[PDB]
Amino acid sequence: TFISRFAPDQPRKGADILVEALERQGVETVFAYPGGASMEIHQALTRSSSIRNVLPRHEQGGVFAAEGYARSSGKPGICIATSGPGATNLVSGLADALLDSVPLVAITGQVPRRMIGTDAFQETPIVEVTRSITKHNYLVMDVEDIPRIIEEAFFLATSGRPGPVLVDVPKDIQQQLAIPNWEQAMRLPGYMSRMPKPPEDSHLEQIVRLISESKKPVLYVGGGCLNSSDELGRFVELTGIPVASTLMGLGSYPCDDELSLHMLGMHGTVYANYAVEHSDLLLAFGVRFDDRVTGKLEAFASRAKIVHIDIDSAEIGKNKTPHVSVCGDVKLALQGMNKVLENRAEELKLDFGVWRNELNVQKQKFPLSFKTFGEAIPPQYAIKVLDELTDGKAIISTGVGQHQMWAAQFYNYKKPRQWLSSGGLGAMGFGLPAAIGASVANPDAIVVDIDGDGSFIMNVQELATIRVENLPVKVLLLNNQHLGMVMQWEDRFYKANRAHTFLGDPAQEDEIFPNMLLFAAACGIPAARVTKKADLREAIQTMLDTPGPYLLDVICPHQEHVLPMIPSGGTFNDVITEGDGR
Amino acid sequence: TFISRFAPDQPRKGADILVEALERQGVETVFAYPGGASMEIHQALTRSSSIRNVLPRHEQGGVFAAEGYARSSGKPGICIATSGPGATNLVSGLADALLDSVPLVAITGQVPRRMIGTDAFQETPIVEVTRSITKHNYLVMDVEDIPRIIEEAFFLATSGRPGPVLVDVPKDIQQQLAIPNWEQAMRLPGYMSRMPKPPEDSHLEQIVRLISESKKPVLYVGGGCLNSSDELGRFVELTGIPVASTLMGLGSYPCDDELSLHMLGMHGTVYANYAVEHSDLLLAFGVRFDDRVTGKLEAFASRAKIVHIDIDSAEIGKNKTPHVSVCGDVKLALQGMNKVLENRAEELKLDFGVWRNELNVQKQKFPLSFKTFGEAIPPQYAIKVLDELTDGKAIISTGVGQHQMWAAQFYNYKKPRQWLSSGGLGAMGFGLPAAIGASVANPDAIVVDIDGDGSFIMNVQELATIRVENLPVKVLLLNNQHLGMVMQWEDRFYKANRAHTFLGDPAQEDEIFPNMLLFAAACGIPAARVTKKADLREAIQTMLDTPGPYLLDVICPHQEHVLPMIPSGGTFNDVITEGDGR
Amino acid sequence: KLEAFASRAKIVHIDIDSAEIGKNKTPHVSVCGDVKLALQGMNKVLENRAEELKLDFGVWRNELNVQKQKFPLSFKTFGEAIPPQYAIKVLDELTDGKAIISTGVGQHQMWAAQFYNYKKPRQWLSSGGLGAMGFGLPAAIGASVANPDAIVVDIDGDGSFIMNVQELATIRVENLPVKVLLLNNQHLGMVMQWEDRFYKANRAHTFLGDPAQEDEIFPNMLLFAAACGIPAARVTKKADLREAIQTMLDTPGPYLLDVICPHQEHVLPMIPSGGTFNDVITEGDGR
Ligand SMILES: Cc1cc2nc3c(=O)[nH]c(=O)nc-3n(C[C@H](O)[C@H](O)[C@H](O)COP(=O)(O)OP(=O)(O)OC[C@H]3O[C@@H](n4cnc5c(N)ncnc54)[C@H](O)[C@@H]3O)c2cc1C
Ligand SMILES: Cc1cc2nc3c(=O)[nH]c(=O)nc-3n(C[C@H](O)[C@H](O)[C@H](O)COP(=O)(O)OP(=O)(O)OC[C@H]3O[C@@H](n4cnc5c(N)ncnc54)[C@H](O)[C@@H]3O)c2cc1C
Ligand SMILES: COc1cnc(OC)n2nc(NS(=O)(=O)c3c(OCC(F)F)cccc3C(F)(F)F)nc12
Ligand SMILES: COc1cnc(OC)n2nc(NS(=O)(=O)c3c(OCC(F)F)cccc3C(F)(F)F)nc12
Ligand SMILES: C/C(NCc1cnc(C)nc1N)=C(/S)CCOP(=O)([O-])OP(=O)([O-])O
Ligand SMILES: C/C(NCc1cnc(C)nc1N)=C(/S)CCOP(=O)([O-])OP(=O)([O-])O
Ligand SMILES: C/C(NCc1cnc(C)nc1N)=C(/S)CCOP(=O)([O-])OP(=O)([O-])O
Ligand SMILES: [K+]
Ligand SMILES: [Mg+2]
Ligand SMILES: [Mg+2]
Ligand SMILES: [Mg+2]
Repeated sequence: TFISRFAPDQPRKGADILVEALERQGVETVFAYPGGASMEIHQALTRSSSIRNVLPRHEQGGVFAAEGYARSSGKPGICIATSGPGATNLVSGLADALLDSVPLVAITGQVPRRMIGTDAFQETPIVEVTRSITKHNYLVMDVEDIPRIIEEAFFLATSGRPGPVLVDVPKDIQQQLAIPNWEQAMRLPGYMSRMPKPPEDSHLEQIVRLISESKKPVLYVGGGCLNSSDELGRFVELTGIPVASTLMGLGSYPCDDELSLHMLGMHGTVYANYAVEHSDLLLAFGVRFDDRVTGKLEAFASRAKIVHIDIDSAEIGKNKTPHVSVCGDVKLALQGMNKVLENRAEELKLDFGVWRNELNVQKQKFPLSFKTFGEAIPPQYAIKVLDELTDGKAIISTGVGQHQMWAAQFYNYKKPRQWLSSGGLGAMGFGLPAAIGASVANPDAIVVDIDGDGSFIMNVQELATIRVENLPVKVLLLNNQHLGMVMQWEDRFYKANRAHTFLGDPAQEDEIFPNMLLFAAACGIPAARVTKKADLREAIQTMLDTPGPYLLDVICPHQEHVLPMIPSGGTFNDVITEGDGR
Repeated sequence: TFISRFAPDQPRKGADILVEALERQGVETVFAYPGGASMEIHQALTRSSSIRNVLPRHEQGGVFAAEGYARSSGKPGICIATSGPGATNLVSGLADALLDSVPLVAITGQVPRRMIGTDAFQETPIVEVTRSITKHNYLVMDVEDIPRIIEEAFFLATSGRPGPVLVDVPKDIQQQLAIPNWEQAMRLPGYMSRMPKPPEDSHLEQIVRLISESKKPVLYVGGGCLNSSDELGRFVELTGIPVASTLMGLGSYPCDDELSLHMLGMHGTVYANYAVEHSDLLLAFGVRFDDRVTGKLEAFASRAKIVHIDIDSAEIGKNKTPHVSVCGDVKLALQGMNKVLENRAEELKLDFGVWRNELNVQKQKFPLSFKTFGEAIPPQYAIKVLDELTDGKAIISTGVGQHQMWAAQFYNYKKPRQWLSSGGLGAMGFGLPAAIGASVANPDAIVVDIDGDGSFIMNVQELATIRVENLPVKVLLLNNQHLGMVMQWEDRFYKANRAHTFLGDPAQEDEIFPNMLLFAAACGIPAARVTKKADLREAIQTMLDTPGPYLLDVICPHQEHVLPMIPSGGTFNDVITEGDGR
Repeated sequence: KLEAFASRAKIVHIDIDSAEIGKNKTPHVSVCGDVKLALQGMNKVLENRAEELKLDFGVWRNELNVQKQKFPLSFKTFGEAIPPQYAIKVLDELTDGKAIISTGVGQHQMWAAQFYNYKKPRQWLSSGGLGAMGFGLPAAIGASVANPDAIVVDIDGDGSFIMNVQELATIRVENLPVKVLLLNNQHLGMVMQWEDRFYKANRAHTFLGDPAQEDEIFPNMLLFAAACGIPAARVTKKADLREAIQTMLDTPGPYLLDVICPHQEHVLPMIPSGGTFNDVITEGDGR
């Protein structure tokens, strides 16, 4: 039973109705940056005793923090911005959350209703702008619609395939006095009618039948499995089927487990990609068959019967036509299959030991590898040390680039929602704000942002947010003085012709630039730089043991390349396993 | 006669066609940040010997720098970004350029054509997203359309009412080989048919007639006059009509001149707003009657005959119905009127000396004022000192907030395009990147970013750009540890109830946070902090005299309020002339 | 009701539009491609493994034949009044089921679909998804131009026919041998039927005749045809129906046959909107 700060017969501002609407949704944390059009909302926020605001230093920081909050908790992330320049600063985050299917509710202030469409002060047609990059959005046109729209926004953001919903609120609506009705019905008849029913037995038994008739089965798991760890784990025990994971699915199945093939795809392991290439049964759970994984579609799992379980019917049969499919929650599908597999266990007698041994040979022949040059720090090694010292239990957020791939390759995530990374949109500047949100959502957790120098500086202003909010965010900065991933493609495909990928100062090219230590010092955050591999272990240990925020600048040779690599639109036979920029 | 790096019969990449297309438009500088979808374009850029790239550290920095480049030169600003997160980072800048009518061409890389609309890697429907916040945009669907589209983009961006044009270029188009045709006709029959004809004599004589019959005429000039300084100056000599300017029009008429009423509007001078209030003739040249200027429309110039000259017919009669209007270039209208006024000078005998004296009384009674508390630095004073030491000849860019208004109030701009400020959208983070573009466009000019602490930190990463590019950008940081303008409205209208407007660290609230000096030190930029008014003069002098970039952290009491202030939607009788947060 | 539709079946869906596969119902097996090619592929397999598969659904087929015998398509004959269902059956017989048939929308459309045995595809031309009245006569025009040697008949309703009656002029001028079998019930029949079943027969603007002369056929469609120089006739008695249709077919060039039908007829069977097989209505009319 919810307790309002207002009397049931007492009129109050629309802004106070909106904040209470958030409280009734169970919101405990928002990331709000004030402005003229959203002042009333911020005033109402101070009157709330249950909602905490984390003030960012940039609204892109705000929305990325809401993302990190969401990805690390499974709860909706909430960001708030003013009209115009505030709203437009959210755009990258909205698109990011849509492509990665992250539950997010964004609230934007708007100019008074009568002035909409008149090029007014700080006016942006944000509903128009963000229509194609949100799951849904709203323009609130009456104070009385606030309770319903807020309820629908949270419902849409969190149900089905999760995604961002934006709610645009005119200033005069925030100022209008009214008595809210909290017991109004949502108006989503179309959406509700298309919500998948629980998986039917006929389809699940079809899958179990294929499993018993296969000899080379492979699990292909992704972001859709993040809430299905126990079920998936149970499924693997009952079948003995090896697990290949997408970038978004890392940790759904324990990466340190023997049955784990780790990540597949463009920079996936040789043995994971091998498994899919030679499989006769592909169990695609919570994945969307993106070309970063599949490469050339006709060659992808070309000899396999494909099972696809997705909660979004639009994804099933999009890029590849499955032999068997289930449109529904993979969590429920796993539960259903686990019961069948258990009851018929002594009848099925599942044993893919020969297939598994074939894959273990591939693990031995072509494991993840890196080269150590003198006392220079291998970025791959730095992440391995982090894994060891944190016992693989840390929450890891990243930027985008080489360091992102290495963070995905050389850290064995034991649970889902440890791994926070922009996959679909691949937005630089994501790491630090996402770590902020994750730390607020998980106050007792070890939170580390494994960032690149290009990515880190993009939202470096959020260091101020970290200090002021006293968040124990660790920054493991893999510093190669380059836009590394672009540099790598220049090396492989453009004869190493540099086109604006160097991030240092050419007038002093053998000096580390900028000095990231001083960025941290500016915000009262303790920091250090390590250059020799021998000192790396103690340096990381110091970062972890030092209470509160900490920045470790890890200097790395820039000639490193991410391996293996399947070229764009290529096949498994095109995989590159050696070479760098030396 | 243009000289290509390719033979007329030699096929070459679409990316090389695009870069040459820019060269043929006379482009000398671009602000490009590389990514996968735009790699080919960046490779082609290195093959150009005439185009310089300034690599930003954030694409918002890139587009804001292109804006500063444009606003300070009158040339189109050119920014380039990759697909997805690169493109979405341009959005605030695009909207900003549209609202302030700034000529800008933005080029974005895009996923291969066949993959458009499939939620591909780093894909954003950027043409959809930016349709309502650009003057026009394009999705290039064939390599052969590149020369025409680039020509149309520059034409549309610079002709009529200037604005941003975005061109989206799929990667496969950049890679396609072709032989370009540079002599193809533009396809803009509708736009060209609506281009205003040169002002007719009948309309200009109508205006001169009203001037000779008026006794209290006031000039109301804005951004549309930025290329009409000589003509407007000549016009004022021939008529003796006092000049009131918008935020966007500052410097069109010399602010230090006796006939200058400086800025009108919400934070305009009392005497400027007085003039408009009691005028019987309002000469609105290159303005759009925005409510920041007009307040309550029915009360604005309520007793005046209104003359409106605008190049955009959609602006004429929008918010206020003029008695006389000219749809055309105000530059040409001024030239036409100046000839008439000169030939009939001894016949007209124009003399508004009585009106001017009435306004001078208002200047004496209610001038721009500020209060000095002990040895604390008045932000208003700091700008006045800057004015004196630079002889009012510096290029000034700003952020948004109190410091922006003071930079507009207490600096006497002698020429147009000295003043670079986000007016319509009012985007924080604009100042530093805009100064970057202005410095590149004007290498010999004194360029100063008058920034707020909230605004400055938003794009603080561009300090790296400044050092690497060796730009002599000066930063005058007015530091009040607050989101000042929001704080002011909290004081006036919300009983000083703070709602997330403090930018320092509450755990050490009497320490300056962050330490902006260390942000500068991180990027090898010399810096200093001044706290006492007595030291302020030498500190600013040191900033100016020190070669290269420099940051001056000016500590200001936060209780300062911007005055005068006409409340939102208010009238001249509602003007606030005293009070602060003390 | 989807949940009840084929509720105990494994579903195979072959469609050339991937957006259709898994839209309303999730198939156990699917093929996204040309069904023509899928059939060719399966036919080769079925032929090569014929003696191995030994397919025989004779028991199932017999179960369905019992249903054919118990519940066939049926209609009732009242005195000498013309059953619209019968009129279409006679047309089927006299054209040997080889005619191109276009229709309007309504009761006559359903009867044209129920009581004519189409032997080949593209004989049946009817607006299904949108269900647009006025489609029949112009569609017959296009079909006749495309198929100059074919028997083309527009089985139309009086409401549907008058909507694009102006195309009679097109038919004469272009000299198209378009036959019009007009099933005339003086009503918007299908709407009238739903009024009877679900609104206690409360008429809401479904009568198309003249209330000032309600037992006169209005309008006189014969004169519409005469206006465009098209020979026409009206038949009212079931006994005269056979010769009348024969005359329409044997008369060279365009021809209009106005077939007067009792309006109380209902299209049967009927499964109510969003209903199940257990809800099927097999008897009743507007009498
Ligand atoms: C530089 C870079 C390199 C990359 N290289 C790789 C690589 O080598 N390998 C790789 O894997 N990725 C790589 N990516 C990431 C890639 O672009 C995609 O982000 C990712 O591969 C897609 O993840 P996904 O297939 O699991 O689908 P997701 O984006 O995680 O979407 C989840 C899918 O499951 C469905 N779903 C959601 N919830 C449920 C549920 N409860 N039940 C059933 N279904 C559900 C959703 O509808 C959706 O279809 C890279 C990214 C970058 C930036
Ligand atoms: C915090 C803040 C406070 C502000 N307060 C004020 C204030 O007190 N006073 C104030 O003035 N502004 C203020 N503004 C700015 C305000 O929001 C607008 O940006 C500005 O007032 C509008 O400028 P403008 O009227 O000159 O039109 P512009 O935006 O500069 O547009 C130019 C107009 O002239 C036309 N034009 C362009 N070229 C030509 C040509 N060659 N010939 C003829 N016509 C042409 C265009 O079509 C357009 O209509 C403030 C902004 C902020 C962020
Ligand atoms: C320079 O104008 C503002 C400066 N600082 C502000 O908050 C710290 N505000 N807040 C407002 N609100 S507003 O005046 O009612 C208004 C506005 O005024 C319309 C009024 F007629 F109601 C028009 C467009 C936008 C806004 C906005 F978004 F800023 F709210 N205007 C300013
Ligand atoms: C992880 O993928 C990339 C990493 N780094 C890159 O440049 C440094 N690129 N560049 C690409 N180009 S791409 O592979 O042809 C491609 C792409 O591949 C389609 C291919 F089948 F042609 C699909 C969507 C976007 C892109 C993009 F935008 F990145 F170009 N992909 C990557
Ligand atoms: C430029 C670019 N990608 C294009 C790009 C541009 N801009 C944004 C906002 N996002 C992306 N992904 C990368 S991955 C460079 C990353 O450099 P880094 O942050 O230092 O990481 P690393 O050097 O390890 O590759
Ligand atoms: C929050 C805000 N405005 C809302 C806002 C939010 N976000 C953006 C990107 N732009 C704007 N205009 C202002 S003006 C605060 C400015 O603080 P400041 O940069 O330190 O300048 P000052 O303190 O002088 O007002
Ligand atoms: C009004 C209506 N349907 C709604 C309607 C309205 N308007 C158009 C253009 N199309 C349709 N389908 C029908 S089916 C009445 C048909 O009357 P009819 O042409 O004489 O055929 P019949 O009486 O056999 O049902
Ligand atoms: K930033
Ligand atoms: Mg790097
Ligand atoms: Mg401030
Ligand atoms: Mg009828």
